Amino acid sequence: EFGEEMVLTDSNGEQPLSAMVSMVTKDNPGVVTCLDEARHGFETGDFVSFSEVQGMIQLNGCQPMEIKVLGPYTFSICDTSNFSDYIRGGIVSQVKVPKKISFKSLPASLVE
Repeated sequence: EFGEEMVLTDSNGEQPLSAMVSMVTKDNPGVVTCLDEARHGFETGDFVSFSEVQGMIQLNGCQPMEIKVLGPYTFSICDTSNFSDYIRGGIVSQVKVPKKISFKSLPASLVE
């Protein structure tokens, strides 16, 4: 809230990777399924945030959380029961919490 506007563009070139949410399962650990195109780019132990989630609005209104990828399109999170009931929609995006200018083990290096 407003912080989105009042926040540093610290995300340098890196924009959050966003994915289409297929379904979210009200369970703990919570498990959700993403669209085949929903190439999330999320990493196990990575942090993500949600948007446009229906029913499970808690995610929309929740800070980013740690996630664990069960499969390529299936990931698991804290407790969906601590969110709400999933209706439809839902956009999920990874948020690698802001870092000080530093060298972190980058994701599989790009080949060109």
